[PDB]
Amino acid sequence: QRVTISCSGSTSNIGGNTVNWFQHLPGTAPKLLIYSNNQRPSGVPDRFSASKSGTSASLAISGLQSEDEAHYYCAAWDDS
Amino acid sequence: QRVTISCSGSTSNIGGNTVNWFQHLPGTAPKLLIYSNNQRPSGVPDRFSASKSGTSASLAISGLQSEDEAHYYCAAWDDS
Amino acid sequence: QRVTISCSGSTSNIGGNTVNWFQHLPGTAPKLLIYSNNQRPSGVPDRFSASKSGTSASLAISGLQSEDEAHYYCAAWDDS
Amino acid sequence: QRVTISCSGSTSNIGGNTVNWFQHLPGTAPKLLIYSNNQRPSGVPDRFSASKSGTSASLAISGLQSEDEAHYYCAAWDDS
Amino acid sequence: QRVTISCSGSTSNIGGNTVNWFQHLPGTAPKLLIYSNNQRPSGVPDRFSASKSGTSASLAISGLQSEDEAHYYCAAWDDS
Amino acid sequence: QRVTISCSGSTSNIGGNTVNWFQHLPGTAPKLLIYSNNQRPSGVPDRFSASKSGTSASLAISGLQSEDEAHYYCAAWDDS
Repeated sequence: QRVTISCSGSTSNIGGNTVNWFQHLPGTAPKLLIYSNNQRPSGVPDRFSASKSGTSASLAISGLQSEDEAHYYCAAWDDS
Repeated sequence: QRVTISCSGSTSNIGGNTVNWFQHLPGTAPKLLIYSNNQRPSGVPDRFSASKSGTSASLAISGLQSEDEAHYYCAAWDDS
Repeated sequence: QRVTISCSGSTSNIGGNTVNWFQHLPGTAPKLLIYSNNQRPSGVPDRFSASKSGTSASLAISGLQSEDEAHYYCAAWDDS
Repeated sequence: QRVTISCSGSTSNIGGNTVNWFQHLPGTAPKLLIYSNNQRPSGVPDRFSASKSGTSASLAISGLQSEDEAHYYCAAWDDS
Repeated sequence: QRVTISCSGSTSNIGGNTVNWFQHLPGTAPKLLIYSNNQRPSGVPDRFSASKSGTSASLAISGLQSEDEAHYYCAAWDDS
Repeated sequence: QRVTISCSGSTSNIGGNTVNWFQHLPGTAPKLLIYSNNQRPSGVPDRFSASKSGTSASLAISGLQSEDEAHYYCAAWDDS
């Protein structure tokens, strides 16, 4: 036999960039405030898996590739 | 036989960059404040796995590739 | 037989850089404050694994490749 | 006799000034280039004169009184 | 006799000024280029004169009194 | 007789000044270049004179009184 199995992954290519951010900002006054008292997630897989709990109270400004990846690739189970 | 198995991974290439960040900012006054009292995640896989708990109370500014990767690739189980 | 198994990994290439950060900032006044009292994650894999608990109360500014990688590649189990 | 001859000249008075030039210029990138291979003037006066040859390949920004004066005042010739 | 001859000249008075030039210019990118290969003037006066050859390949921005004056005043010739 | 001859000259008065030039310039990159291979002027007065040859390949920024004066005042010739 000639069984062929080929999974894949997270191949990335950005290129160029020069994002320069935020420049030339005369006088501002950022006075943010964050205060949380909840958001308790959970997850209870039994047979299969790759649950992904996630909590945040951030400001969430993303420039390039701010992912929170979590991979689980090409699993198997026979129990012969 | 000629069985061929080929998984993949996290191949990355950025290129160029020169992100320069944030420049030329006349007088500002950042006075942020963070105070949390919760967000307790969990996860209970039994047979399979690669759960990924994650908690944050940050400000979350990302310039390039701020990932939080977690990989689990090409698992197997026979129990012969 | 000619069985061929080829996993992959985290191949990275940035290139160029010259990120210059944040320059030419006239008088500011950063007065941030962080105070947490919770966020206790957990994880209980039994058969498979590579759970990844993670907690943070940071400010989370990323310039280039601020990942928190955790790999588990090409596992096997026969129990013959 | 009461012959009266009165020539004049280049009397100048500017006053005040405070020209301040060019200020508050965030990041620029001047990349000028000058390359000349000609412009050969000439002049051949015989009896009278005060020819004025002039050549330039400059950028020619003038703030106040950027003249290139050349005077020849109250000439005479009798050959008695 | 009471012969009276009175020539004149280049009397100038500017006053006030405060020209301030060009200010508050966020990021630009001047990339000018000059390249000449000709413009050869000439002039051949014989009896009278005050020819004025002039060549330029500049940018020619003038703020105040960017003249290129050349004077020849009250000439005479008798050949008695 | 009461012959009266009165020439003039280059009387100048600026006053005040405080030109301040060019200030508060965040990061620039001047990369000018000058390269000339010509502009040979000339002048051949015979009887009268005060020719004024002039050559330049400069950038020619003038703040106040950048003249290139050349005077020849109240000449005479009798040959009695």
